[PDB]
Amino acid sequence: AMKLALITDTSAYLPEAIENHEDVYVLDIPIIIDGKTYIEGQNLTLDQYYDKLAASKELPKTSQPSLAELDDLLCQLEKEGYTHVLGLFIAAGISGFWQNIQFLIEEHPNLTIAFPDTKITSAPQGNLVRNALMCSREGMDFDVIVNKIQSQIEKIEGFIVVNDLNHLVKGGRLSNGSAIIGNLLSIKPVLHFNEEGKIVVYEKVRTEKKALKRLAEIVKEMTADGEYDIAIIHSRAQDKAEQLYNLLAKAGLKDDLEIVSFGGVIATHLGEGAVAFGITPKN
Ligand SMILES: CCCCCCCC/C=C/CCCCCCCC(=O)O
Repeated sequence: AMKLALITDTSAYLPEAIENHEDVYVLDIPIIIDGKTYIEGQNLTLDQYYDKLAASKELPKTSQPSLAELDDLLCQLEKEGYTHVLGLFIAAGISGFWQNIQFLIEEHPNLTIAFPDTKITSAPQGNLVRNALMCSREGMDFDVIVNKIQSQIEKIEGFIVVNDLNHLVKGGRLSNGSAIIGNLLSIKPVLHFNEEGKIVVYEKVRTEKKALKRLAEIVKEMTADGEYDIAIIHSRAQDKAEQLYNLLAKAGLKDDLEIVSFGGVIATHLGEGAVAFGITPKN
């Protein structure tokens, strides 16, 4: 008789149906401005965020969610009667949170716990949570769910075109960024997540027009092997997303296509004006 909890962080973009689910727990990710404002939804709205972004002369940072909060949540779940836990957090390659939480599995021996590296964030992450839920709701064993999710983690893809690369380079989530930045400044590169879940340059594309067109072509390639939920995601780049939406509408892919926003967590590392897509296998 499994009672399974789902833990994630606020970088995951959660489907509408899964939002307020009673087995879903969401850890907060702090943003650090001048030390000024800190947690979206408590202490900082998205509009205040962008206002604070424009006005600072230093870049914002983020920090890992609290190890102590996870620790205390795990203990709370154990006494709330949960038997298994699946933790689906932000990519290991863009935050050491995944590596940092691993010891916690040994510290709570009264639960069966899996923290697989999602290698993604935003909407694919949220889709994983949702997927694991329907799997649970389908009577599937913990190892099998974990299994299905790991193989799903393998088909997920995340491609990005940013407006300005400083956020990615100086924030440090673009790999080898300070060595390659001089080459990318005059152009509009297409970026993606690695096999290790790192952000690397997929392709040098010279113009923004061709960049977006190239994104639509990439979606068509990536989704050729099955049925995918597709998300266009932007940080105040409405027009770039509607454009890509139309490119994908034309290509025949309108049906599982949704436009969603980034929060301050990812805006911090991507900058404003960013556009991306993420795909996730259908459950
Ligand atoms: C479809 C996927 C597109 C989304 C691209 C997301 C890239 C942005 C990267 C986010 C990094 C935020 C990490 C928060 C933890 C802080 C880690 C630290 O400084 O100690």
